[PDB]
Amino acid sequence: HEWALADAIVRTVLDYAQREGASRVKAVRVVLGELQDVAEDIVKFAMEQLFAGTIAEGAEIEFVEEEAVFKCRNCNYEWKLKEVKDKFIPEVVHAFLACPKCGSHDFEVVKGRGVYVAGIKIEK
Amino acid sequence: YLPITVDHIARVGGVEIVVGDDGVKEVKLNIIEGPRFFEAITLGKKLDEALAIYPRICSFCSAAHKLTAVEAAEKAIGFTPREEIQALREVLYIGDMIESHALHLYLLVLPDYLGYSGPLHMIDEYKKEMSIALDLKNLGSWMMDELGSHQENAVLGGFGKLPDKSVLENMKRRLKEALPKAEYTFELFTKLEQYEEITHIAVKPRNGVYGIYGDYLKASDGNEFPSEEYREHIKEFVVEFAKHSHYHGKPFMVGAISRLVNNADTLYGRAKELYESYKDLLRSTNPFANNLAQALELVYFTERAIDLIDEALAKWPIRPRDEVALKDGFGVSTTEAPRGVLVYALKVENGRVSYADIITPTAFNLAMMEQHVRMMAEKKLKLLAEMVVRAYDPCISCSVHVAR
Ligand SMILES: [Zn+2]
Repeated sequence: HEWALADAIVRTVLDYAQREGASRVKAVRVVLGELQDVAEDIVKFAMEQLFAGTIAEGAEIEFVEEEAVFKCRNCNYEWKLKEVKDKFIPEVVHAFLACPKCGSHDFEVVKGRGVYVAGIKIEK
Repeated sequence: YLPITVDHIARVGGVEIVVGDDGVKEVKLNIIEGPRFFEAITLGKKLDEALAIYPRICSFCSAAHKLTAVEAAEKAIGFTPREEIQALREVLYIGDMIESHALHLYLLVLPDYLGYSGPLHMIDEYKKEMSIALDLKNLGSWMMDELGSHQENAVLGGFGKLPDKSVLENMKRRLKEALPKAEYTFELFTKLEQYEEITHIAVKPRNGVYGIYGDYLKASDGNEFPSEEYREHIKEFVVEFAKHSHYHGKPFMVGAISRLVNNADTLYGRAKELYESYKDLLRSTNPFANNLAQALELVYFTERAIDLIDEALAKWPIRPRDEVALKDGFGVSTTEAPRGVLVYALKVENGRVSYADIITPTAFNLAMMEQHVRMMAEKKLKLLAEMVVRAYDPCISCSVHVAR
Protein backbone atom coordinates (compact mmCIF):
# COMPACT_ATOMS: atom_id res chain seq x y z
CA HIS A 1 0.00 0.00 0.00
CA GLU A 2 1.05 3.58 -0.71
CA TRP A 3 0.35 5.04 2.74
CA ALA A 4 2.11 2.20 4.57
CA LEU A 5 5.23 2.44 2.41
CA ALA A 6 5.20 6.22 2.79
CA ASP A 7 4.92 5.73 6.55
CA ALA A 8 7.98 3.48 6.44
CA ILE A 9 9.94 6.07 4.45
CA VAL A 10 8.96 8.91 6.77
CA ARG A 11 9.78 6.90 9.89
CA THR A 12 13.17 5.89 8.48
CA VAL A 13 14.06 9.43 7.40
CA LEU A 14 13.04 10.88 10.76
CA ASP A 15 15.04 8.16 12.50
CA TYR A 16 18.12 9.02 10.46
CA ALA A 17 17.60 12.70 11.24
CA GLN A 18 17.31 11.89 14.95
CA ARG A 19 20.51 9.84 14.90
CA GLU A 20 22.47 12.55 13.09
CA GLY A 21 21.10 15.18 15.46
CA ALA A 22 19.53 16.99 12.52
CA SER A 23 17.87 20.33 13.24
CA ARG A 24 15.95 20.15 9.96
CA VAL A 25 15.59 17.99 6.85
CA LYS A 26 15.30 19.70 3.45
CA ALA A 27 15.40 17.03 0.73
CA VAL A 28 14.97 13.27 0.42
CA ARG A 29 15.69 11.07 -2.61
CA VAL A 30 14.02 7.66 -2.60
CA VAL A 31 14.74 4.79 -4.97
CA LEU A 32 11.72 2.63 -5.76
CA GLY A 33 11.87 -0.73 -7.49
CA GLU A 34 9.48 -0.92 -10.42
CA LEU A 35 8.18 -4.24 -9.09
CA GLN A 36 6.40 -2.11 -6.51
CA ASP A 37 2.87 -1.41 -7.76
CA VAL A 38 2.59 1.75 -5.65
CA ALA A 39 1.77 5.06 -7.32
CA GLU A 40 4.44 7.74 -6.95
CA ASP A 41 1.99 10.62 -6.61
CA ILE A 42 0.04 9.04 -3.75
CA VAL A 43 3.23 8.03 -1.94
CA LYS A 44 4.72 11.50 -2.37
CA PHE A 45 1.53 13.15 -1.11
CA ALA A 46 1.33 10.81 1.87
CA MET A 47 4.97 11.52 2.69
CA GLU A 48 4.24 15.25 2.51
CA GLN A 49 1.31 14.88 4.90
CA LEU A 50 3.19 12.73 7.42
CA PHE A 51 6.18 15.06 7.20
CA ALA A 52 4.01 17.84 8.62
CA GLY A 53 4.64 18.84 12.23
CA THR A 54 8.21 17.53 12.32
CA ILE A 55 11.73 18.76 11.59
CA ALA A 56 11.44 17.14 8.17
CA GLU A 57 8.59 19.39 7.05
CA GLY A 58 8.22 21.07 3.67
CA ALA A 59 11.03 18.81 2.50
CA GLU A 60 11.43 18.15 -1.22
CA ILE A 61 10.96 14.50 -2.16
CA GLU A 62 12.44 13.03 -5.34
CA PHE A 63 11.64 9.57 -6.70
CA VAL A 64 14.08 7.53 -8.76
CA GLU A 65 12.88 4.30 -10.35
CA GLU A 66 15.16 1.26 -10.38
CA GLU A 67 14.55 -1.08 -13.31
CA ALA A 68 13.74 -4.74 -12.70
CA VAL A 69 16.38 -7.30 -13.65
CA PHE A 70 15.78 -11.04 -13.63
CA LYS A 71 18.44 -13.75 -13.75
CA CYS A 72 17.34 -17.22 -14.84
CA ARG A 73 19.46 -19.81 -13.05
CA ASN A 74 19.06 -22.80 -15.37
CA CYS A 75 20.52 -21.30 -18.56
CA ASN A 76 22.17 -18.62 -16.36
CA TYR A 77 20.73 -15.78 -18.46
CA GLU A 78 19.75 -12.26 -17.42
CA TRP A 79 16.98 -10.16 -18.94
CA LYS A 80 15.01 -7.03 -18.03
CA LEU A 81 11.30 -6.38 -17.52
CA LYS A 82 11.18 -3.91 -20.41
CA GLU A 83 12.05 -6.75 -22.79
CA VAL A 84 8.95 -8.69 -21.72
CA LYS A 85 6.73 -5.62 -21.36
CA ASP A 86 6.75 -5.14 -25.14
CA LYS A 87 3.88 -7.29 -26.43
CA PHE A 88 -0.34 -4.72 -14.29
CA ILE A 89 3.23 -5.86 -15.06
CA PRO A 90 4.70 -5.53 -11.55
CA GLU A 91 2.94 -7.86 -9.15
CA VAL A 92 4.03 -11.41 -8.40
CA VAL A 93 6.03 -12.19 -11.53
CA HIS A 94 7.00 -15.66 -10.50
CA ALA A 95 3.57 -16.75 -11.62
CA PHE A 96 3.75 -15.85 -15.35
CA LEU A 97 7.25 -14.73 -16.32
CA ALA A 98 9.98 -17.05 -17.53
CA CYS A 99 13.32 -16.68 -19.29
CA PRO A 100 13.05 -15.67 -22.97
CA LYS A 101 15.48 -18.50 -23.68
CA CYS A 102 14.39 -21.27 -21.31
CA GLY A 103 11.11 -23.10 -20.75
CA SER A 104 11.98 -22.90 -17.04
CA HIS A 105 10.11 -20.27 -14.97
CA ASP A 106 12.88 -20.46 -12.49
CA PHE A 107 14.72 -17.22 -11.86
CA GLU A 108 15.88 -14.76 -9.21
CA VAL A 109 15.10 -11.05 -8.96
CA VAL A 110 18.35 -9.13 -8.58
CA LYS A 111 17.20 -5.54 -9.03
CA GLY A 112 13.85 -3.78 -8.69
CA ARG A 113 12.21 -5.54 -5.74
CA GLY A 114 13.28 -3.25 -2.91
CA VAL A 115 12.78 0.37 -1.90
CA TYR A 116 15.60 2.37 -0.30
CA VAL A 117 16.42 5.98 0.51
CA ALA A 118 19.45 6.99 -1.56
CA GLY A 119 19.85 10.60 -0.45
CA ILE A 120 19.02 12.87 2.48
CA LYS A 121 19.72 16.60 2.88
CA ILE A 122 20.42 17.69 6.45
CA GLU A 123 20.58 21.13 8.05
CA LYS A 124 22.18 21.43 11.49
CA TYR B 1 23.12 16.24 -1.74
CA LEU B 2 24.80 13.70 0.54
CA PRO B 3 24.09 10.12 -0.64
CA ILE B 4 23.40 7.32 1.85
CA THR B 5 21.68 3.95 2.02
CA VAL B 6 19.02 3.27 4.59
CA ASP B 7 16.89 0.25 3.80
CA HIS B 8 13.14 0.56 4.20
CA ILE B 9 11.69 -2.53 5.83
CA ALA B 10 8.28 -3.31 4.38
CA ARG B 11 7.67 -6.92 5.35
CA VAL B 12 4.00 -6.03 5.88
CA GLY B 13 -5.82 -3.87 5.66
CA GLY B 14 -6.21 -5.32 9.13
CA VAL B 15 -7.33 -4.97 12.75
CA GLU B 16 -4.86 -5.51 15.59
CA ILE B 17 -5.75 -6.53 19.13
CA VAL B 18 -3.17 -7.12 21.86
CA VAL B 19 -4.19 -9.26 24.85
CA GLY B 20 -2.60 -10.37 28.11
CA ASP B 21 -2.83 -12.69 31.10
CA ASP B 22 -4.44 -9.85 33.03
CA GLY B 23 -6.90 -9.18 30.21
CA VAL B 24 -6.96 -7.35 26.89
CA LYS B 25 -4.35 -4.59 26.81
CA GLU B 26 -4.85 -2.71 23.56
CA VAL B 27 -6.95 -2.73 20.40
CA LYS B 28 -6.48 -0.52 17.35
CA LEU B 29 -7.29 -0.74 13.65
CA ASN B 30 -6.13 0.83 10.40
CA ILE B 31 -8.41 -0.58 7.73
CA ILE B 32 -8.97 2.27 5.26
CA GLU B 33 -6.94 5.15 3.83
CA GLY B 34 -7.72 8.85 3.62
CA PRO B 35 -9.35 10.11 0.40
CA ARG B 36 -7.43 13.34 1.03
CA PHE B 37 -5.16 12.60 -1.92
CA PHE B 38 -8.08 12.75 -4.33
CA GLU B 39 -9.41 15.80 -2.51
CA ALA B 40 -5.99 17.30 -3.19
CA ILE B 41 -5.50 16.31 -6.84
CA THR B 42 -8.89 17.19 -8.34
CA LEU B 43 -8.55 20.81 -7.20
CA GLY B 44 -8.27 23.01 -10.28
CA LYS B 45 -9.24 20.20 -12.63
CA LYS B 46 -12.31 20.30 -14.85
CA LEU B 47 -15.58 19.12 -13.30
CA ASP B 48 -15.89 16.25 -15.77
CA GLU B 49 -12.34 15.07 -15.12
CA ALA B 50 -12.84 15.26 -11.35
CA LEU B 51 -16.07 13.31 -11.73
CA ALA B 52 -14.01 10.72 -13.61
CA ILE B 53 -11.35 10.62 -10.88
CA TYR B 54 -13.66 10.31 -7.87
CA PRO B 55 -14.94 6.74 -8.40
CA ARG B 56 -11.36 5.48 -7.97
CA ILE B 57 -11.84 5.79 -4.20
CA CYS B 58 -12.94 2.49 -2.61
CA SER B 59 -13.74 0.90 -5.98
CA PHE B 60 -16.06 -1.72 -4.43
CA CYS B 61 -18.83 0.87 -4.31
CA SER B 62 -17.94 2.04 -7.84
CA ALA B 63 -21.43 3.24 -8.90
CA ALA B 64 -22.36 5.05 -5.68
CA HIS B 65 -19.35 7.39 -5.74
CA LYS B 66 -20.16 8.45 -9.29
CA LEU B 67 -23.85 9.08 -8.57
CA THR B 68 -23.30 11.12 -5.42
CA ALA B 69 -20.43 12.96 -7.11
CA VAL B 70 -22.57 14.10 -10.02
CA GLU B 71 -25.34 14.90 -7.54
CA ALA B 72 -23.01 17.21 -5.63
CA ALA B 73 -21.91 18.80 -8.89
CA GLU B 74 -25.49 19.45 -10.00
CA LYS B 75 -26.36 20.86 -6.57
CA ALA B 76 -23.39 23.17 -7.03
CA ILE B 77 -24.19 24.45 -10.52
CA GLY B 78 -27.84 24.87 -9.52
CA PHE B 79 -29.15 22.16 -11.83
CA THR B 80 -32.04 19.99 -10.66
CA PRO B 81 -32.53 16.78 -12.69
CA ARG B 82 -35.93 15.58 -13.90
CA GLU B 83 -37.91 13.07 -11.82
CA GLU B 84 -37.53 10.40 -14.51
CA ILE B 85 -33.75 10.49 -14.78
CA GLN B 86 -33.59 10.77 -10.99
CA ALA B 87 -35.70 7.63 -10.75
CA LEU B 88 -33.38 5.87 -13.21
CA ARG B 89 -30.34 6.94 -11.18
CA GLU B 90 -32.06 5.46 -8.15
CA VAL B 91 -32.67 2.27 -10.15
CA LEU B 92 -29.02 1.82 -11.12
CA TYR B 93 -28.16 2.67 -7.53
CA ILE B 94 -30.63 0.00 -6.39
CA GLY B 95 -28.76 -2.43 -8.63
CA ASP B 96 -25.51 -1.56 -6.90
CA MET B 97 -27.29 -2.03 -3.57
CA ILE B 98 -28.52 -5.48 -4.55
CA GLU B 99 -25.12 -6.62 -5.78
CA SER B 100 -23.19 -5.26 -2.80
CA HIS B 101 -25.61 -6.52 -0.18
CA ALA B 102 -26.08 -10.00 -1.66
CA LEU B 103 -22.37 -10.54 -2.25
CA HIS B 104 -21.44 -9.24 1.21
CA LEU B 105 -24.03 -11.18 3.19
CA TYR B 106 -23.73 -14.52 1.41
CA LEU B 107 -20.01 -14.67 0.59
CA LEU B 108 -18.77 -13.07 3.81
CA VAL B 109 -21.29 -13.46 6.64
CA LEU B 110 -22.59 -16.99 6.11
CA PRO B 111 -19.23 -18.83 5.99
CA ASP B 112 -18.42 -17.29 9.38
CA TYR B 113 -21.50 -18.71 11.09
CA LEU B 114 -21.18 -22.08 9.35
CA GLY B 115 -17.39 -22.09 9.77
CA TYR B 116 -16.30 -22.56 6.15
CA SER B 117 -12.92 -21.84 4.59
CA GLY B 118 -11.41 -22.07 1.10
CA PRO B 119 -13.65 -22.45 -1.98
CA LEU B 120 -17.25 -21.56 -1.18
CA HIS B 121 -18.99 -23.87 -3.64
CA MET B 122 -19.68 -27.40 -2.37
CA ILE B 123 -22.23 -30.16 -2.94
CA ASP B 124 -23.32 -31.08 0.59
CA GLU B 125 -24.53 -27.56 1.37
CA TYR B 126 -24.86 -24.04 0.08
CA LYS B 127 -25.88 -24.86 -3.47
CA LYS B 128 -29.14 -22.95 -3.14
CA GLU B 129 -27.72 -20.08 -1.11
CA MET B 130 -25.06 -19.56 -3.77
CA SER B 131 -27.71 -19.85 -6.46
CA ILE B 132 -29.57 -16.97 -4.82
CA ALA B 133 -26.39 -14.97 -4.25
CA LEU B 134 -25.24 -15.44 -7.84
CA ASP B 135 -28.67 -14.62 -9.25
CA LEU B 136 -28.92 -11.42 -7.22
CA LYS B 137 -25.33 -10.51 -8.11
CA ASN B 138 -26.04 -11.12 -11.78
CA LEU B 139 -29.24 -9.09 -11.59
CA GLY B 140 -27.65 -6.07 -9.90
CA SER B 141 -24.56 -6.16 -12.11
CA TRP B 142 -26.80 -6.47 -15.17
CA MET B 143 -28.82 -3.44 -14.12
CA MET B 144 -25.55 -1.58 -13.61
CA ASP B 145 -24.33 -2.69 -17.04
CA GLU B 146 -27.60 -1.73 -18.73
CA LEU B 147 -27.98 1.74 -17.20
CA GLY B 148 -24.26 2.32 -16.74
CA SER B 149 -21.14 1.77 -18.83
CA HIS B 150 -16.72 2.94 -13.98
CA GLN B 151 -20.11 4.38 -14.93
CA GLU B 152 -19.65 6.02 -18.33
CA ASN B 153 -23.40 6.58 -18.67
CA ALA B 154 -23.49 8.74 -15.54
CA VAL B 155 -22.85 12.30 -16.69
CA LEU B 156 -23.47 15.81 -15.38
CA GLY B 157 -27.06 16.86 -16.04
CA GLY B 158 -28.33 13.53 -17.31
CA PHE B 159 -27.29 10.24 -18.90
CA GLY B 160 -24.84 9.41 -21.67
CA LYS B 161 -27.22 6.83 -23.12
CA LEU B 162 -30.52 5.16 -22.27
CA PRO B 163 -31.62 1.67 -23.37
CA ASP B 164 -34.88 0.45 -24.93
CA LYS B 165 -38.08 -0.03 -22.92
CA SER B 166 -38.00 -3.76 -23.66
CA VAL B 167 -34.95 -4.36 -21.48
CA LEU B 168 -36.69 -2.33 -18.76
CA GLU B 169 -39.76 -4.55 -18.93
CA ASN B 170 -37.50 -7.60 -18.82
CA MET B 171 -35.76 -5.94 -15.87
CA LYS B 172 -39.11 -5.63 -14.09
CA ARG B 173 -39.83 -9.29 -14.79
CA ARG B 174 -36.40 -10.37 -13.53
CA LEU B 175 -36.85 -8.26 -10.39
CA LYS B 176 -40.24 -9.82 -9.70
CA GLU B 177 -38.56 -13.20 -10.15
CA ALA B 178 -35.80 -12.10 -7.76
CA LEU B 179 -38.18 -11.10 -4.95
CA PRO B 180 -38.69 -14.57 -3.38
CA LYS B 181 -34.93 -15.17 -3.38
CA ALA B 182 -34.44 -12.01 -1.33
CA GLU B 183 -37.27 -13.18 0.92
CA TYR B 184 -35.44 -16.47 1.47
CA THR B 185 -32.32 -14.46 2.26
CA PHE B 186 -34.19 -12.47 4.91
CA GLU B 187 -35.68 -15.64 6.40
CA LEU B 188 -32.27 -17.33 6.45
CA PHE B 189 -30.59 -14.37 8.15
CA THR B 190 -33.46 -14.18 10.62
CA LYS B 191 -32.46 -17.49 12.22
CA LEU B 192 -28.79 -16.68 12.84
CA GLU B 193 -27.55 -15.46 16.21
CA GLN B 194 -26.94 -11.78 16.84
CA TYR B 195 -24.53 -10.17 19.31
CA GLU B 196 -22.45 -13.36 19.19
CA GLU B 197 -20.50 -15.80 17.04
CA ILE B 198 -20.21 -12.49 24.01
CA THR B 199 -22.91 -9.96 23.34
CA HIS B 200 -21.76 -6.73 21.79
CA ILE B 201 -25.22 -5.23 22.39
CA ALA B 202 -25.08 -1.68 23.75
CA VAL B 203 -26.26 1.88 23.22
CA LYS B 204 -25.35 3.09 19.73
CA PRO B 205 -26.49 6.24 17.88
CA ARG B 206 -27.35 5.43 14.26
CA ASN B 207 -27.13 7.95 11.43
CA GLY B 208 -29.00 8.04 8.14
CA VAL B 209 -30.71 10.19 5.52
CA TYR B 210 -34.45 10.73 5.01
CA GLY B 211 -36.33 10.40 1.72
CA ILE B 212 -40.10 10.69 1.48
CA TYR B 213 -40.79 7.14 0.22
CA GLY B 214 -37.40 5.50 0.70
CA ASP B 215 -33.81 5.87 1.88
CA TYR B 216 -31.79 5.88 -1.38
CA LEU B 217 -31.39 9.62 -2.00
CA LYS B 218 -31.95 12.54 0.41
CA ALA B 219 -31.07 16.13 1.35
CA SER B 220 -31.43 15.89 5.13
CA ASP B 221 -29.52 14.18 7.96
CA GLY B 222 -31.42 11.51 9.86
CA ASN B 223 -30.41 11.16 13.51
CA GLU B 224 -32.67 11.88 16.49
CA PHE B 225 -32.32 15.65 15.97
CA PRO B 226 -32.12 16.20 12.20
CA SER B 227 -30.13 18.75 10.23
CA GLU B 228 -30.41 19.61 6.55
CA GLU B 229 -26.71 19.79 5.78
CA TYR B 230 -24.01 20.19 8.41
CA ARG B 231 -20.45 19.18 9.19
CA GLU B 232 -20.17 16.90 12.19
CA HIS B 233 -16.95 16.79 14.18
CA ILE B 234 -14.03 14.77 12.86
CA LYS B 235 -11.06 13.61 14.90
CA GLU B 236 -7.53 12.74 13.84
CA PHE B 237 -6.34 9.73 15.79
CA VAL B 238 -3.39 7.77 14.43
CA VAL B 239 -2.44 4.17 15.11
CA GLU B 240 1.13 5.05 14.16
CA PHE B 241 -4.67 5.27 9.46
CA ALA B 242 -7.68 7.37 8.46
CA LYS B 243 -9.44 10.06 10.49
CA HIS B 244 -12.26 9.05 12.82
CA SER B 245 -15.61 10.82 13.07
CA HIS B 246 -17.79 11.73 16.05
CA TYR B 247 -21.45 12.74 15.87
CA HIS B 248 -22.68 14.98 18.69
CA GLY B 249 -19.39 14.25 20.46
CA LYS B 250 -19.79 10.48 20.38
CA PRO B 251 -19.01 7.63 17.94
CA PHE B 252 -21.88 6.59 15.67
CA MET B 253 -22.81 3.79 13.28
CA VAL B 254 -24.06 3.89 9.69
CA GLY B 255 -25.58 1.19 7.50
CA ALA B 256 -28.89 -0.59 6.94
CA ILE B 257 -29.71 -0.53 10.66
CA SER B 258 -29.45 3.25 10.59
CA ARG B 259 -31.87 3.48 7.66
CA LEU B 260 -34.30 1.18 9.45
CA VAL B 261 -34.06 2.79 12.89
CA ASN B 262 -34.32 6.36 11.66
CA ASN B 263 -36.62 5.88 8.66
CA ALA B 264 -38.73 2.80 9.50
CA ASP B 265 -42.10 4.48 8.99
CA THR B 266 -41.14 5.38 5.42
CA LEU B 267 -41.05 1.74 4.30
CA TYR B 268 -43.87 -0.06 2.52
CA GLY B 269 -44.64 -3.29 0.70
CA ARG B 270 -43.62 -6.75 1.89
CA ALA B 271 -40.56 -5.29 3.63
CA LYS B 272 -42.89 -3.22 5.82
CA GLU B 273 -44.80 -6.29 6.98
CA LEU B 274 -41.52 -8.14 7.55
CA TYR B 275 -40.18 -5.20 9.56
CA GLU B 276 -43.31 -5.12 11.70
CA SER B 277 -43.00 -8.88 12.24
CA TYR B 278 -39.35 -8.87 13.30
CA LYS B 279 -39.00 -5.32 14.67
CA ASP B 280 -37.34 -6.73 17.79
CA LEU B 281 -34.63 -8.41 15.72
CA LEU B 282 -33.63 -5.28 13.84
CA ARG B 283 -32.98 -3.32 17.04
CA SER B 284 -30.91 -0.15 17.39
CA THR B 285 -28.58 -1.70 19.97
CA ASN B 286 -26.84 -4.39 17.91
CA PRO B 287 -24.35 -4.46 14.96
CA PHE B 288 -25.13 -7.93 13.58
CA ALA B 289 -28.73 -6.92 12.96
CA ASN B 290 -27.30 -4.86 10.10
CA ASN B 291 -26.65 -8.07 8.22
CA LEU B 292 -30.29 -9.08 8.64
CA ALA B 293 -31.26 -5.46 8.00
CA GLN B 294 -29.38 -5.59 4.72
CA ALA B 295 -31.33 -8.69 3.76
CA LEU B 296 -34.55 -6.79 4.43
CA GLU B 297 -33.34 -3.95 2.23
CA LEU B 298 -33.04 -6.46 -0.59
CA VAL B 299 -36.77 -7.13 -0.68
CA TYR B 300 -37.67 -3.50 -0.27
CA PHE B 301 -35.29 -2.27 -2.91
CA THR B 302 -36.51 -5.02 -5.20
CA GLU B 303 -40.15 -3.94 -4.96
CA ARG B 304 -39.26 -0.26 -4.84
CA ALA B 305 -37.26 -0.69 -8.04
CA ILE B 306 -40.35 -1.97 -9.82
CA ASP B 307 -42.30 1.10 -8.75
CA LEU B 308 -39.44 3.31 -9.87
CA ILE B 309 -39.40 1.53 -13.22
CA ASP B 310 -43.09 2.30 -13.64
CA GLU B 311 -42.35 5.93 -12.82
CA ALA B 312 -39.86 5.99 -15.69
CA LEU B 313 -42.71 4.81 -17.92
CA ALA B 314 -44.92 7.69 -16.77
CA LYS B 315 -43.13 9.58 -19.53
CA TRP B 316 -42.72 7.12 -22.38
CA PRO B 317 -40.13 9.07 -24.33
CA ILE B 318 -37.02 9.82 -22.28
CA ARG B 319 -34.07 12.07 -23.07
CA PRO B 320 -31.06 13.17 -20.96
CA ARG B 321 -31.23 16.93 -20.41
CA ASP B 322 -28.34 19.39 -20.55
CA GLU B 323 -27.12 21.85 -17.93
CA VAL B 324 -24.86 24.90 -17.83
CA ALA B 325 -21.92 25.05 -15.43
CA LEU B 326 -22.20 27.90 -12.92
CA LYS B 327 -19.62 29.40 -10.60
CA ASP B 328 -19.96 29.64 -6.85
CA GLY B 329 -22.09 26.56 -6.69
CA PHE B 330 -21.35 24.64 -3.57
CA GLY B 331 -23.01 21.30 -3.41
CA VAL B 332 -23.11 18.94 -0.47
CA SER B 333 -24.75 15.64 -1.32
CA THR B 334 -25.36 13.23 1.51
CA THR B 335 -26.32 9.96 -0.15
CA GLU B 336 -26.83 6.50 1.29
CA ALA B 337 -24.39 3.80 0.19
CA PRO B 338 -24.74 0.04 0.89
CA ARG B 339 -22.00 0.64 3.46
CA GLY B 340 -23.74 3.68 4.91
CA VAL B 341 -24.07 7.42 4.36
CA LEU B 342 -21.63 8.69 1.73
CA VAL B 343 -20.87 12.40 1.82
CA TYR B 344 -19.67 14.43 -1.16
CA ALA B 345 -18.88 18.14 -1.01
CA LEU B 346 -17.97 20.02 -4.18
CA LYS B 347 -17.43 23.76 -4.55
CA VAL B 348 -16.96 24.86 -8.16
CA GLU B 349 -15.24 28.06 -9.29
CA ASN B 350 -14.82 29.13 -12.93
CA GLY B 351 -15.98 25.69 -14.03
CA ARG B 352 -13.29 23.93 -12.02
CA VAL B 353 -13.30 22.20 -8.63
CA SER B 354 -12.45 24.73 -5.92
CA TYR B 355 -13.21 22.59 -2.89
CA ALA B 356 -13.63 18.86 -2.43
CA ASP B 357 -14.47 16.97 0.75
CA ILE B 358 -15.35 13.28 0.56
CA ILE B 359 -16.35 11.11 3.50
CA THR B 360 -16.84 7.37 3.06
CA PRO B 361 -19.22 5.39 5.32
CA THR B 362 -16.40 3.15 6.57
CA ALA B 363 -14.79 6.24 8.10
CA PHE B 364 -17.99 6.78 10.06
CA ASN B 365 -18.18 3.10 11.02
CA LEU B 366 -14.56 2.92 12.17
CA ALA B 367 -15.05 4.68 15.51
CA MET B 368 -17.87 2.35 16.55
CA MET B 369 -15.84 -0.55 15.13
CA GLU B 370 -13.10 0.35 17.59
CA GLN B 371 -15.77 0.72 20.29
CA HIS B 372 -17.57 -2.58 19.80
CA VAL B 373 -14.46 -4.61 20.36
CA ARG B 374 -15.79 -5.60 23.72
CA MET B 375 -15.17 -9.18 22.67
CA MET B 376 -13.67 -11.24 25.46
CA ALA B 377 -12.61 -14.78 24.57
CA GLU B 378 -9.64 -17.13 24.86
CA LYS B 379 -7.88 -18.27 21.69
CA LYS B 380 -11.03 -18.29 18.27
CA LEU B 381 -11.31 -14.69 19.51
CA LYS B 382 -9.95 -13.67 16.13
CA LEU B 383 -12.95 -15.25 14.41
CA LEU B 384 -15.41 -13.46 16.70
CA ALA B 385 -13.75 -10.09 16.17
CA GLU B 386 -13.76 -10.83 12.44
CA MET B 387 -17.50 -11.45 12.55
CA VAL B 388 -18.08 -8.20 14.44
CA VAL B 389 -16.00 -6.38 11.83
CA ARG B 390 -17.83 -8.04 8.93
CA ALA B 391 -21.09 -6.91 10.52
CA TYR B 392 -20.14 -3.37 9.51
CA ASP B 393 -19.35 -4.50 5.96
CA PRO B 394 -16.07 -2.69 5.33
CA CYS B 395 -14.40 -2.91 1.93
CA ILE B 396 -11.83 -5.44 3.15
CA SER B 397 -10.48 -6.65 6.50
CA CYS B 398 -8.28 -9.06 8.44
CA SER B 399 -7.73 -9.76 12.14
CA VAL B 400 -4.46 -10.27 14.00
CA HIS B 401 -4.21 -11.39 17.62
CA VAL B 402 -1.11 -10.77 19.73
CA ALA B 403 -0.12 -11.70 23.28
CA ARG B 404 1.85 -9.80 25.93
ZN1 LIG C 1 16.56 -19.80 -18.70
